[PDB]
Amino acid sequence: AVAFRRQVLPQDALLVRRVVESTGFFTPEEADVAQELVDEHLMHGAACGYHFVFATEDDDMAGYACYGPTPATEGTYDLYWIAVAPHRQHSGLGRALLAEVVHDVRLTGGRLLFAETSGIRKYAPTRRFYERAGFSAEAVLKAFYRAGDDKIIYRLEVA
Amino acid sequence: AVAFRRQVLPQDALLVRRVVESTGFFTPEEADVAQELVDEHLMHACGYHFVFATEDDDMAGYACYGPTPATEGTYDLYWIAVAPHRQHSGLGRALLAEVVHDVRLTGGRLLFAETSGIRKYAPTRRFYERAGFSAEAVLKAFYRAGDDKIIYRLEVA
Repeated sequence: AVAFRRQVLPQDALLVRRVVESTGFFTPEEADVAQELVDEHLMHGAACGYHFVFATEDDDMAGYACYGPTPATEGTYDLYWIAVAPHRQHSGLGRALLAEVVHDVRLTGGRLLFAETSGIRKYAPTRRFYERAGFSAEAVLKAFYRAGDDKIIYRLEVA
Repeated sequence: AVAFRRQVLPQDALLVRRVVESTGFFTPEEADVAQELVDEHLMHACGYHFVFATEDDDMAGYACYGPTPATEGTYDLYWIAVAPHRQHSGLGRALLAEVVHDVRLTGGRLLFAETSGIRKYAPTRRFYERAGFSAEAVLKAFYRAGDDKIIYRLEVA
């Protein structure tokens, strides 16, 4: 039984870091960012503009999604990432976490949810995930991250 | 007698707001944001840089830009604003040239700029187009219903 929680607790910053570290898609610098967002929500609240949906089983965090409203826009949101622990990864939890983010974005009047990823081979699964969830590749910024590493911007119309 | 400066002084937060106010293009809250960025630089480092254009004791214009997080050599041009008495005199292009020079010197590769596709932003669009930027992406209805975001790309090296 997976439970979805939106309230950020003090235990979360480190639990998120461990989730992020278990996936292999986060360099230490990226895992630092992942944890910092949880801490800023603890040191401010909703004010930081970072929202979370944590998937838990017992006292363990199976995975989570991080998202927020896009600055200077009306009804546009960014999905920062969905991270699931390796042992809960072929469980449909990723799609469940995205469904919850979409529910939340719809409730606050959102029209769009954007996700950005890399165009390299390693990110092929992530792109499939987004495409299977109904996101459409709307923009490609060539060599955005580095030579040969393009940024692909995926769009999901929510309303 | 135009000079270029990059050290953020306490006095600049208000001068920048005034450059933004002088144009008559932005809301008082948009001017608030511009002033806030200058102030946030003074208190930090904060991820962005400035190039101020000045004629005598007055700020004629400025540019605000910074490195794109999580990229190697990608930069974002946040804002370039020139006062009405500096408009159409090439100060905007000159400020953009300074940003591009500073970005190239830090080993930068790309400079992106973003604007709206609404009627009011046509001059901004033309300015970037005239400067060598190419429209690489359009995210439809991005800022609000019917207001698309155009992402402009400038290869600097």
